[PDB]
Amino acid sequence: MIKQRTLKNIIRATGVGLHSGEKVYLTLKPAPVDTGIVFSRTDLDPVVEIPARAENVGETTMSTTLVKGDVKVDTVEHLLSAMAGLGIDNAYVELSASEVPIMDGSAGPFVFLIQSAGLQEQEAAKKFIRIKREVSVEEGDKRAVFVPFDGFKVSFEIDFDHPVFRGRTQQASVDFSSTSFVKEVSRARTFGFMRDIEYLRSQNLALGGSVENAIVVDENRVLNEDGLRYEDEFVKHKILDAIGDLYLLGNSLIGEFRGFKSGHALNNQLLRTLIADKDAWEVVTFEDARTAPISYMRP
Ligand SMILES: C[C@@](CCN1Cc2cc(C#Cc3ccc(CN4CCOCC4)cc3)cn2C1=O)(C(=O)NO)S(C)(=O)=O
Ligand SMILES: [Zn+2]
Repeated sequence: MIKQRTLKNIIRATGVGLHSGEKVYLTLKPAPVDTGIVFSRTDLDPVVEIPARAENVGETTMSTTLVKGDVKVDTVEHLLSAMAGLGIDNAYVELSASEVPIMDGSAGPFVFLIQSAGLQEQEAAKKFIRIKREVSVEEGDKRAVFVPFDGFKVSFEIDFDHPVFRGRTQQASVDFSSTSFVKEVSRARTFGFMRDIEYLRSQNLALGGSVENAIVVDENRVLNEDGLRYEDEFVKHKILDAIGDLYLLGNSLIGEFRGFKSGHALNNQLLRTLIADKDAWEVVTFEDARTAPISYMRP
């Protein structure tokens, strides 16, 4: 059978919150079967546990934030993207502060730390959410859609009227049958525009931000000196963001996501509509790895 996965070993990282600018210790630990991903604020008494689930999403301005009460865990999307892309079902994520560290602004540091520790298959059937019926949400020109698909595929289109964007670099489609999360998406860094970042800075937002954890784009160029990791890094990053947000379902998806200028807010509205639409999805398991439409790397 395809088995639930957790970590083989504890993983530890240090960094800074992109938005808060606070130093944060992150500790990933193994977790039992059917736990899901569960964030823990270890700086609080008592320690507050927030499942990484759609129902615990609060704020979706410039990040995906989980909330229990007024306890926040901010910027969960890049770490959850890493978790989803390596097929982790169960894990405790301990934070010493309200935000997940930004690291290099990608999921690469997280994928590397997790794969360093190794994955452990557990003696329970991995449960997948299969999309049975198309579900789409829209708000103005933004759109996000789940479509039935025998596999896991993510397509994303951005529309910036800007010298850096103008080309085929504005749409990408990744079929995880064909194409490695780790090699093609995981290293895609977050990005912002100089005028929007100056606005945020004026509001004492973006306190952890720099060219070391973000692609900074002005009116005409990428400001970062050392270049892009990918010709289409920007759209790849939005794909990374979508994978992380989608993982708030709590299970790997057998289905296709298509995003047009979608972000955390619309992704969350998509999850909420999917969840509500019980005819559009079913939970499945695979007795036999060989008949599954998804293959995950060896643990
Ligand atoms: C929502 C987004 C973007 C989210 N972002 C990307 C992002 C970058 C940023 C910044 C900054 C900054 C840069 C330079 C400086 C000058 N000094 C500062 C002091 O140290 C030396 C540099 C100060 C601040 C803030 N910021 C942010 O909110 C995402 O990826 N979600 O997961 S997306 C791509 O739109 O979907
Ligand atoms: Zn992001």
